[PDB]
Amino acid sequence: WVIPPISCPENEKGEFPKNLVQIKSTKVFYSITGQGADKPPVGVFIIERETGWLKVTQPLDREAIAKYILYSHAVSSNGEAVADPMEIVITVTDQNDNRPEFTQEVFEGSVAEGAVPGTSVMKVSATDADDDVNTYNAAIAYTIVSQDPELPHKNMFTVNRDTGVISVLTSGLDRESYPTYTLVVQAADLQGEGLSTTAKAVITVKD
Amino acid sequence: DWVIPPISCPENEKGEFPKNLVQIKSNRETKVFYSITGQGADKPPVGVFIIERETGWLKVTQPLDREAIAKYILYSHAVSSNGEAVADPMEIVITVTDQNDNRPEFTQEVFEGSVAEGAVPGTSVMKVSATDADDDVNTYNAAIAYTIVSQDPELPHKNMFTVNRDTGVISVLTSGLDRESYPTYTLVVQAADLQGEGLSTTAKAVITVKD
Ligand SMILES: [Ca+2]
Ligand SMILES: [Ca+2]
Ligand SMILES: [Ca+2]
Ligand SMILES: [Ca+2]
Ligand SMILES: [Ca+2]
Ligand SMILES: [Ca+2]
Repeated sequence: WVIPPISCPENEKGEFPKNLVQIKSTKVFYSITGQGADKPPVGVFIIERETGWLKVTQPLDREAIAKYILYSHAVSSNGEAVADPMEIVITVTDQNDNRPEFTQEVFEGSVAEGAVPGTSVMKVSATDADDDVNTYNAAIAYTIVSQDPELPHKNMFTVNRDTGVISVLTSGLDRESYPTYTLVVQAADLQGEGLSTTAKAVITVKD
Repeated sequence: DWVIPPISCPENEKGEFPKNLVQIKSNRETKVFYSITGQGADKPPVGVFIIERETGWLKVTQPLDREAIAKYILYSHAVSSNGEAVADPMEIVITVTDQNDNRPEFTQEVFEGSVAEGAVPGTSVMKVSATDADDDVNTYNAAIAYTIVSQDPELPHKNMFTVNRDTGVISVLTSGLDRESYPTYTLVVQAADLQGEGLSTTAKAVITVKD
Protein backbone atom coordinates (compact mmCIF):
# COMPACT_ATOMS: atom_id res chain seq x y z
CA TRP A 1 0.00 0.00 0.00
CA VAL A 2 0.90 3.65 0.66
CA ILE A 3 -1.05 5.71 3.20
CA PRO A 4 -0.50 9.40 3.98
CA PRO A 5 -1.61 11.11 7.23
CA ILE A 6 -5.03 12.63 6.63
CA SER A 7 -6.58 15.72 8.15
CA CYS A 8 -10.00 17.31 7.94
CA PRO A 9 -11.04 20.54 9.70
CA GLU A 10 -14.27 20.32 11.73
CA ASN A 11 -17.21 22.60 10.79
CA GLU A 12 -16.57 22.69 7.03
CA LYS A 13 -19.26 24.08 4.74
CA GLY A 14 -20.14 24.21 1.01
CA GLU A 15 -20.86 21.22 -1.23
CA PHE A 16 -20.48 17.67 0.09
CA PRO A 17 -18.99 15.13 -0.38
CA LYS A 18 -15.47 16.56 -0.19
CA ASN A 19 -12.36 14.76 -1.54
CA LEU A 20 -9.70 13.82 1.00
CA VAL A 21 -7.04 11.66 -0.70
CA GLN A 22 -6.87 9.10 -3.50
CA ILE A 23 -6.01 5.65 -2.12
CA LYS A 24 -4.07 3.44 -4.64
CA SER A 25 -3.19 -0.30 -4.54
CA THR A 26 -6.76 -6.77 -12.92
CA LYS A 27 -9.41 -4.17 -12.03
CA VAL A 28 -9.62 -3.17 -8.35
CA PHE A 29 -12.63 -2.19 -6.24
CA TYR A 30 -12.10 -0.10 -3.10
CA SER A 31 -13.89 -0.42 0.21
CA ILE A 32 -13.64 1.16 3.64
CA THR A 33 -14.55 -0.32 7.02
CA GLY A 34 -14.50 1.09 10.57
CA GLN A 35 -16.39 3.36 12.96
CA GLY A 36 -17.22 6.32 10.67
CA ALA A 37 -17.55 4.13 7.52
CA ASP A 38 -19.73 0.96 7.76
CA LYS A 39 -20.02 1.23 11.55
CA PRO A 40 -21.50 4.08 13.64
CA PRO A 41 -21.40 6.91 12.80
CA VAL A 42 -22.27 5.23 9.47
CA GLY A 43 -21.23 6.93 6.22
CA VAL A 44 -19.22 9.92 7.50
CA PHE A 45 -16.47 8.77 5.17
CA ILE A 46 -16.96 7.00 1.85
CA ILE A 47 -14.64 5.76 -0.94
CA GLU A 48 -15.31 5.61 -4.69
CA ARG A 49 -15.21 1.91 -5.75
CA GLU A 50 -13.29 2.51 -8.97
CA THR A 51 -11.15 5.63 -8.38
CA GLY A 52 -10.13 5.05 -4.72
CA TRP A 53 -11.04 8.66 -3.83
CA LEU A 54 -11.71 8.79 -0.10
CA LYS A 55 -14.34 11.44 0.77
CA VAL A 56 -16.07 13.12 3.73
CA THR A 57 -19.89 13.40 3.40
CA GLN A 58 -20.85 16.05 6.03
CA PRO A 59 -19.29 18.66 8.36
CA LEU A 60 -17.44 17.09 11.32
CA ASP A 61 -17.53 17.89 15.02
CA ARG A 62 -14.11 17.36 16.61
CA GLU A 63 -15.69 17.36 20.08
CA ALA A 64 -17.65 14.26 19.08
CA ILE A 65 -14.82 12.39 17.29
CA ALA A 66 -11.33 13.88 17.02
CA LYS A 67 -9.72 10.80 15.43
CA TYR A 68 -11.09 8.13 13.06
CA ILE A 69 -9.48 4.75 12.34
CA LEU A 70 -10.66 3.16 9.10
CA TYR A 71 -9.35 0.37 6.87
CA SER A 72 -9.32 0.34 3.08
CA HIS A 73 -9.85 -2.87 1.17
CA ALA A 74 -8.99 -3.68 -2.43
CA VAL A 75 -10.89 -6.51 -4.14
CA SER A 76 -10.47 -7.72 -7.72
CA SER A 77 -13.49 -8.06 -9.98
CA ASN A 78 -13.27 -11.94 -9.70
CA GLY A 79 -13.72 -11.55 -5.90
CA GLU A 80 -10.27 -11.93 -4.21
CA ALA A 81 -8.68 -9.46 -1.77
CA VAL A 82 -5.54 -8.36 -3.68
CA ALA A 83 -4.00 -6.67 -0.63
CA ASP A 84 -4.22 -6.68 3.16
CA PRO A 85 -6.58 -4.08 4.65
CA MET A 86 -4.62 -0.76 5.09
CA GLU A 87 -5.11 1.35 8.28
CA ILE A 88 -6.19 4.93 7.54
CA VAL A 89 -6.00 7.53 10.35
CA ILE A 90 -8.08 10.72 9.93
CA THR A 91 -7.27 13.61 12.32
CA VAL A 92 -10.15 16.07 12.81
CA THR A 93 -8.63 19.49 13.34
CA ASP A 94 -10.09 22.02 15.80
CA GLN A 95 -12.05 25.24 15.35
CA ASN A 96 -12.81 27.44 18.46
CA ASP A 97 -16.56 26.72 18.62
CA ASN A 98 -17.03 26.16 22.40
CA ARG A 99 -17.04 28.86 25.03
CA PRO A 100 -15.38 28.07 28.34
CA GLU A 101 -17.79 26.68 30.91
CA PHE A 102 -17.62 27.39 34.66
CA THR A 103 -17.76 24.18 36.74
CA GLN A 104 -20.28 25.90 39.09
CA GLU A 105 -22.99 28.56 38.59
CA VAL A 106 -22.27 30.17 41.97
CA PHE A 107 -18.92 29.55 43.75
CA GLU A 108 -18.94 30.35 47.49
CA GLY A 109 -16.00 31.55 49.57
CA SER A 110 -15.23 33.47 52.76
CA VAL A 111 -12.61 35.94 53.96
CA ALA A 112 -11.54 37.23 57.41
CA GLU A 113 -12.27 40.97 57.45
CA GLY A 114 -8.74 41.84 58.70
CA ALA A 115 -6.97 39.84 55.94
CA VAL A 116 -4.10 41.76 54.35
CA PRO A 117 -4.28 42.66 50.64
CA GLY A 118 -2.80 39.66 48.74
CA THR A 119 -4.65 37.08 50.90
CA SER A 120 -6.13 34.20 48.90
CA VAL A 121 -9.89 33.86 49.39
CA MET A 122 -11.20 31.12 47.01
CA LYS A 123 -10.85 29.57 43.53
CA VAL A 124 -13.13 29.61 40.46
CA SER A 125 -12.71 27.11 37.62
CA ALA A 126 -13.88 26.54 34.05
CA THR A 127 -13.43 23.93 31.34
CA ASP A 128 -13.25 24.42 27.57
CA ALA A 129 -14.13 21.53 25.20
CA ASP A 130 -11.82 22.72 22.41
CA ASP A 131 -8.33 21.45 21.61
CA ASP A 132 -6.08 22.23 24.57
CA VAL A 133 -3.30 20.00 23.22
CA ASN A 134 -2.65 21.51 19.77
CA THR A 135 -4.32 24.95 20.05
CA TYR A 136 -5.07 27.96 22.33
CA ASN A 137 -8.83 27.50 21.69
CA ALA A 138 -9.17 26.16 25.24
CA ALA A 139 -6.64 28.47 26.98
CA ILE A 140 -8.67 30.21 29.68
CA ALA A 141 -7.98 33.60 31.30
CA TYR A 142 -10.11 34.53 34.34
CA THR A 143 -11.12 38.13 35.08
CA ILE A 144 -13.56 39.88 37.44
CA VAL A 145 -16.31 41.64 35.52
CA SER A 146 -18.20 43.33 38.35
CA GLN A 147 -18.51 43.65 42.11
CA ASP A 148 -21.71 44.15 44.16
CA PRO A 149 -21.73 46.27 46.32
CA GLU A 150 -19.14 48.74 44.95
CA LEU A 151 -18.37 49.65 48.52
CA PRO A 152 -16.30 50.63 50.33
CA HIS A 153 -14.15 50.51 47.13
CA LYS A 154 -14.89 49.37 43.59
CA ASN A 155 -12.15 46.65 43.41
CA MET A 156 -11.93 44.76 46.72
CA PHE A 157 -10.76 41.56 45.09
CA THR A 158 -8.77 40.29 42.17
CA VAL A 159 -8.52 36.97 40.31
CA ASN A 160 -5.34 35.22 39.12
CA ARG A 161 -5.86 35.01 35.33
CA ASP A 162 -4.27 31.53 35.06
CA THR A 163 -5.39 29.77 38.23
CA GLY A 164 -8.78 31.37 38.98
CA VAL A 165 -7.68 32.03 42.58
CA ILE A 166 -9.48 35.13 43.92
CA SER A 167 -7.50 37.27 46.45
CA VAL A 168 -8.11 40.42 48.51
CA LEU A 169 -6.86 43.34 46.35
CA THR A 170 -7.32 46.34 48.59
CA SER A 171 -8.07 47.16 52.22
CA GLY A 172 -11.44 47.99 53.79
CA LEU A 173 -13.50 44.78 54.13
CA ASP A 174 -15.83 45.04 57.16
CA ARG A 175 -18.56 42.59 58.17
CA GLU A 176 -20.59 45.26 60.04
CA SER A 177 -20.86 47.39 56.87
CA TYR A 178 -21.07 44.98 53.92
CA PRO A 179 -21.09 41.30 54.98
CA THR A 180 -21.45 39.86 51.41
CA TYR A 181 -19.94 40.44 47.92
CA THR A 182 -21.26 39.05 44.64
CA LEU A 183 -18.65 39.09 41.90
CA VAL A 184 -19.30 38.31 38.26
CA VAL A 185 -16.30 36.31 37.08
CA GLN A 186 -15.45 35.62 33.45
CA ALA A 187 -13.50 32.85 31.72
CA ALA A 188 -12.31 33.63 28.16
CA ASP A 189 -10.35 31.39 25.78
CA LEU A 190 -7.42 32.33 23.47
CA GLN A 191 -5.69 33.39 26.65
CA GLY A 192 -8.48 35.88 27.50
CA GLU A 193 -8.91 37.22 23.96
CA GLY A 194 -11.51 34.72 22.75
CA LEU A 195 -14.92 33.28 23.53
CA SER A 196 -16.17 33.86 27.10
CA THR A 197 -18.72 32.79 29.70
CA THR A 198 -19.68 34.26 33.12
CA ALA A 199 -20.52 32.96 36.59
CA LYS A 200 -20.76 34.32 40.15
CA ALA A 201 -18.53 34.14 43.18
CA VAL A 202 -20.31 34.89 46.48
CA ILE A 203 -17.81 35.94 49.18
CA THR A 204 -18.91 36.32 52.79
CA VAL A 205 -16.82 38.47 55.15
CA LYS A 206 -15.97 36.72 58.44
CA ASP A 207 -14.67 38.21 61.69
CA ASP B 1 6.99 9.22 -10.69
CA TRP B 2 6.82 10.81 -7.25
CA VAL B 3 4.18 10.08 -4.63
CA ILE B 4 2.78 13.25 -3.01
CA PRO B 5 -0.55 13.53 -1.15
CA PRO B 6 -2.38 16.74 -0.08
CA ILE B 7 -0.73 18.46 2.87
CA SER B 8 -2.50 20.81 5.18
CA CYS B 9 -1.54 22.38 8.48
CA PRO B 10 -3.64 24.57 10.82
CA GLU B 11 -2.31 28.02 11.70
CA ASN B 12 -1.45 28.98 15.32
CA GLU B 13 -0.48 25.50 16.50
CA LYS B 14 1.29 25.25 19.87
CA GLY B 15 3.25 22.42 21.46
CA GLU B 16 6.65 21.09 20.62
CA PHE B 17 8.25 21.89 17.26
CA PRO B 18 9.16 20.70 14.76
CA LYS B 19 6.08 18.63 13.86
CA ASN B 20 5.92 15.87 11.23
CA LEU B 21 3.74 16.41 8.15
CA VAL B 22 4.33 13.58 5.60
CA GLN B 23 7.19 11.27 4.61
CA ILE B 24 8.59 11.88 1.12
CA LYS B 25 9.88 8.85 -0.79
CA SER B 26 11.27 7.62 -4.12
CA ASN B 27 11.64 3.99 -5.33
CA ARG B 28 15.36 4.48 -6.02
CA GLU B 29 18.73 2.02 -6.05
CA THR B 30 21.40 3.99 -4.09
CA LYS B 31 21.40 6.09 -0.90
CA VAL B 32 19.22 9.12 -1.63
CA PHE B 33 19.37 12.54 -0.01
CA TYR B 34 16.15 14.60 0.09
CA SER B 35 15.87 18.36 0.12
CA ILE B 36 13.23 21.04 -0.38
CA THR B 37 13.15 24.30 -2.29
CA GLY B 38 10.73 27.28 -2.40
CA GLN B 39 9.41 30.16 -0.30
CA GLY B 40 9.02 28.68 3.20
CA ALA B 41 12.04 26.37 2.70
CA ASP B 42 15.27 27.92 1.29
CA LYS B 43 13.67 31.23 0.33
CA PRO B 44 11.92 33.85 2.55
CA PRO B 45 10.43 32.85 4.95
CA VAL B 46 13.43 30.50 5.27
CA GLY B 47 13.16 27.25 7.22
CA VAL B 48 9.41 27.30 8.03
CA PHE B 49 9.51 23.85 6.44
CA ILE B 50 12.44 21.40 6.64
CA ILE B 51 12.97 17.81 5.41
CA GLU B 52 15.08 15.09 7.05
CA ARG B 53 17.86 14.58 4.46
CA GLU B 54 17.90 10.78 4.82
CA THR B 55 14.36 9.87 5.93
CA GLY B 56 12.28 12.21 3.76
CA TRP B 57 10.17 13.33 6.75
CA LEU B 58 8.77 16.75 5.87
CA LYS B 59 8.22 18.97 8.95
CA VAL B 60 7.01 22.41 10.02
CA THR B 61 9.24 24.29 12.51
CA GLN B 62 6.97 27.00 13.90
CA PRO B 63 3.33 28.14 14.14
CA LEU B 64 1.86 29.32 10.86
CA ASP B 65 -0.26 32.40 10.13
CA ARG B 66 -2.79 31.92 7.28
CA GLU B 67 -3.34 35.67 6.94
CA ALA B 68 0.39 36.05 6.17
CA ILE B 69 0.69 33.00 3.83
CA ALA B 70 -2.25 30.68 3.20
CA LYS B 71 -0.47 28.39 0.74
CA TYR B 72 3.13 27.25 0.27
CA ILE B 73 4.54 25.81 -2.97
CA LEU B 74 7.66 23.78 -2.43
CA TYR B 75 9.63 21.26 -4.47
CA SER B 76 11.26 18.10 -3.18
CA HIS B 77 14.56 16.87 -4.64
CA ALA B 78 16.21 13.41 -4.56
CA VAL B 79 19.97 13.22 -5.10
CA SER B 80 22.26 10.19 -4.95
CA SER B 81 25.46 10.13 -2.89
CA ASN B 82 27.42 10.51 -6.16
CA GLY B 83 25.71 13.86 -6.89
CA GLU B 84 23.15 13.10 -9.58
CA ALA B 85 19.45 13.86 -9.16
CA VAL B 86 17.62 10.50 -9.22
CA ALA B 87 14.21 12.09 -9.92
CA ASP B 88 12.71 15.32 -11.23
CA PRO B 89 11.66 17.79 -8.49
CA MET B 90 8.13 17.15 -7.25
CA GLU B 91 5.77 20.01 -6.41
CA ILE B 92 4.49 19.89 -2.84
CA VAL B 93 1.46 22.13 -1.98
CA ILE B 94 0.92 22.97 1.72
CA THR B 95 -2.50 24.47 2.62
CA VAL B 96 -2.55 26.56 5.82
CA THR B 97 -6.05 26.07 7.36
CA ASP B 98 -7.86 28.87 9.21
CA GLN B 99 -8.33 29.60 12.88
CA ASN B 100 -10.74 32.34 14.09
CA ASP B 101 -7.93 34.59 15.37
CA ASN B 102 -9.16 37.89 13.91
CA ARG B 103 -12.03 39.77 15.37
CA PRO B 104 -14.27 41.69 12.96
CA GLU B 105 -13.45 45.34 12.44
CA PHE B 106 -15.78 48.15 11.43
CA THR B 107 -14.63 50.20 8.44
CA GLN B 108 -15.09 53.39 10.53
CA GLU B 109 -15.01 54.20 14.25
CA VAL B 110 -18.08 56.46 13.97
CA PHE B 111 -20.65 56.11 11.22
CA GLU B 112 -22.81 59.17 10.58
CA GLY B 113 -26.41 59.03 9.38
CA SER B 114 -29.60 61.08 9.42
CA VAL B 115 -33.32 60.45 9.28
CA ALA B 116 -36.45 62.55 8.68
CA GLU B 117 -38.50 62.82 11.89
CA GLY B 118 -41.79 61.51 10.30
CA ALA B 119 -40.09 58.53 8.62
CA VAL B 120 -42.42 55.52 8.87
CA PRO B 121 -41.24 52.51 10.84
CA GLY B 122 -39.30 50.26 8.45
CA THR B 123 -37.50 53.18 6.76
CA SER B 124 -33.78 52.58 6.00
CA VAL B 125 -31.46 55.11 7.68
CA MET B 126 -27.78 54.26 7.11
CA LYS B 127 -25.37 51.38 6.88
CA VAL B 128 -22.59 50.11 9.11
CA SER B 129 -19.91 47.75 7.82
CA ALA B 130 -17.25 45.47 9.11
CA THR B 131 -14.61 43.19 7.61
CA ASP B 132 -12.98 40.04 8.98
CA ALA B 133 -9.48 38.78 7.99
CA ASP B 134 -10.31 35.10 8.56
CA ASP B 135 -11.35 32.54 5.90
CA ASP B 136 -14.88 33.28 4.59
CA VAL B 137 -14.62 30.75 1.75
CA ASN B 138 -14.01 27.66 3.91
CA THR B 139 -15.17 28.53 7.45
CA TYR B 140 -17.67 30.56 9.52
CA ASN B 141 -14.75 32.48 11.03
CA ALA B 142 -15.49 35.62 8.97
CA ALA B 143 -19.35 35.36 8.91
CA ILE B 144 -20.47 38.64 10.46
CA ALA B 145 -23.73 39.36 12.27
CA TYR B 146 -24.60 43.00 13.17
CA THR B 147 -26.54 43.91 16.34
CA ILE B 148 -27.30 47.12 18.27
CA VAL B 149 -25.76 47.04 21.77
CA SER B 150 -27.14 50.32 23.10
CA GLN B 151 -29.01 53.52 22.22
CA ASP B 152 -28.44 56.92 23.80
CA PRO B 153 -30.69 58.66 24.77
CA GLU B 154 -33.11 55.89 25.64
CA LEU B 155 -35.94 58.28 24.81
CA PRO B 156 -38.76 58.35 24.14
CA HIS B 157 -38.07 54.61 24.42
CA LYS B 158 -35.34 52.18 23.61
CA ASN B 159 -35.43 50.34 20.27
CA MET B 160 -36.01 53.46 18.12
CA PHE B 161 -33.76 51.70 15.58
CA THR B 162 -32.83 48.21 14.47
CA VAL B 163 -30.05 46.74 12.31
CA ASN B 164 -30.26 44.03 9.64
CA ARG B 165 -27.88 41.39 11.02
CA ASP B 166 -26.61 40.39 7.61
CA THR B 167 -26.43 43.68 5.73
CA GLY B 168 -25.61 46.30 8.46
CA VAL B 169 -28.53 48.48 7.29
CA ILE B 170 -29.94 50.46 10.23
CA SER B 171 -33.69 51.25 9.93
CA VAL B 172 -36.39 52.97 11.99
CA LEU B 173 -37.96 50.27 14.21
CA THR B 174 -40.63 52.20 16.11
CA SER B 175 -42.32 55.62 16.02
CA GLY B 176 -41.59 58.59 18.31
CA LEU B 177 -38.62 60.50 16.84
CA ASP B 178 -38.92 64.12 17.96
CA ARG B 179 -35.90 66.29 17.06
CA GLU B 180 -36.98 69.10 19.39
CA SER B 181 -36.72 66.76 22.42
CA TYR B 182 -33.91 64.27 21.33
CA PRO B 183 -32.01 65.80 18.34
CA THR B 184 -29.55 62.86 17.85
CA TYR B 185 -28.89 59.21 18.79
CA THR B 186 -25.60 57.46 19.35
CA LEU B 187 -25.96 53.71 18.80
CA VAL B 188 -23.25 51.29 19.86
CA VAL B 189 -23.23 48.65 17.13
CA GLN B 190 -21.47 45.28 17.28
CA ALA B 191 -20.18 43.01 14.52
CA ALA B 192 -19.59 39.44 15.63
CA ASP B 193 -18.22 36.56 13.54
CA LEU B 194 -19.36 32.89 13.62
CA GLN B 195 -22.76 34.26 12.58
CA GLY B 196 -23.02 36.44 15.70
CA GLU B 197 -21.76 33.84 18.13
CA GLY B 198 -18.02 34.51 17.98
CA LEU B 199 -15.37 37.20 18.23
CA SER B 200 -16.80 40.72 18.39
CA THR B 201 -16.01 44.40 18.05
CA THR B 202 -18.09 47.62 18.57
CA ALA B 203 -18.38 51.01 16.83
CA LYS B 204 -20.77 54.02 17.00
CA ALA B 205 -23.53 55.12 14.65
CA VAL B 206 -24.59 58.75 15.21
CA ILE B 207 -27.99 59.64 13.75
CA THR B 208 -29.08 63.26 13.32
CA VAL B 209 -32.88 63.70 13.23
CA LYS B 210 -33.87 66.01 10.35
CA ASP B 211 -37.24 67.69 10.04
CA1 LIG C 1 -17.19 21.22 17.50
CA1 LIG D 1 -12.99 27.44 23.29
CA1 LIG E 1 -13.76 22.75 18.56
CA1 LIG F 1 -3.49 34.31 11.69
CA1 LIG G 1 -12.92 36.23 12.66
CA1 LIG H 1 -7.35 33.17 10.80
